[PDB]
Formats: sequence, C-alpha cells, structure tokens
Amino acid sequence: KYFGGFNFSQILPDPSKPSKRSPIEDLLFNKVTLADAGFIKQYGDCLG
Amino acid sequence: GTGVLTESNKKFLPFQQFGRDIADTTDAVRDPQTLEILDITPCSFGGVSV
Ligand SMILES: *[C@@H]1O[C@H](CO)[C@@H](O[C@@H]2O[C@H](CO)[C@@H](O)[C@H](O)[C@H]2NC(C)=O)[C@H](O)[C@H]1NC(C)=O
Ligand SMILES: *[C@@H]1O[C@H](CO)[C@@H](O)[C@H](O)[C@H]1NC(C)=O
Repeated sequence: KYFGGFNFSQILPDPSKPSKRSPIEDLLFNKVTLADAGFIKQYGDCLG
Repeated sequence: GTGVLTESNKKFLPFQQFGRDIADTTDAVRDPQTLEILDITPCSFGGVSV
C-alpha cells in the first residue's frame, strides 16, 4: 500500500469490516440510513 | 374481513375492544367470547413476473 507517501487507507476498501467498504463509506452509510426502514423483506417474517 | 389471525402482544385496556392502524383499518381485535388480543394481518400477496 505504499504510494510515495500518500495515504489512501481511508478511501480504500477495508478488509476488516465484513462489508468490503472504506472507513469513509461506513460513515456515509450509517448517517443517511435513518429512514431506510426495515429490511425484513416484507415476508411473513414481520408478524407485527 | 379476510386475513391471518395471530395472537397479539399489544396490550389493551380493559375497556379497549379493537385496535386500528394508521389507515383507520382494524389491525388488532379482541375476541368476543374469549377475551384475547388478536392481531389481524392480510394474507400474503405479491406481483408475479415471468
Ligand atoms: C494512514 O492513515 C491511517 C488513518 O488515517 C493511519 O492509521 C492509523 O494508525 C495508527 C497507528 O497504527 C493508529 O493509532 C490509528 O488509530 C490509525 N487510524 C485509523 C483511522 O485506524 C495509518 O497509520 C496511516 N499510514 C499508513 C501507512 O497507513
Ligand atoms: C361463552 O363461552 C363459554 C361457553 O359457555 C363460557 O366459558 C363463557 O362463560 C360464555 N360466556 C361468555 C360471556 O364468554
């Protein structure tokens, strides 16, 4: 990951997270997903 | 109406008799004979694609 001293760790995907997303992307995902509602898939899973 | 009737954990007041949703349609009801809070959910549906 050496790039002549430039550091791209923040934008490069992070293998540590289960989702292969950069640290920047994780901040974006959490901050805006407020009204994303439930991902229960609207099956019988959400009884109520 | 037609739907799937399930036991509801949503408590009712002793005077409460039926529960209604945002759309002003009955979603939870109390059985007349045996007083239990029953949830009402419409039967599953969806679009079909070929
Ligand atoms: C590139 O930047 C990252 C973060 O911007 C640096 O990672 C930090 O490393 C130190 C020491 O290893 C830790 O104490 C910090 O917690 C780390 N930051 C984060 C956000 O995890 C990294 O050292 C920089 N340089 C290289 C070569 O990656
Ligand atoms: C109706 O349900 C059974 C059948 O008699 C009985 O236990 C109950 O007392 C009856 N009356 C009422 C008001 O539920």
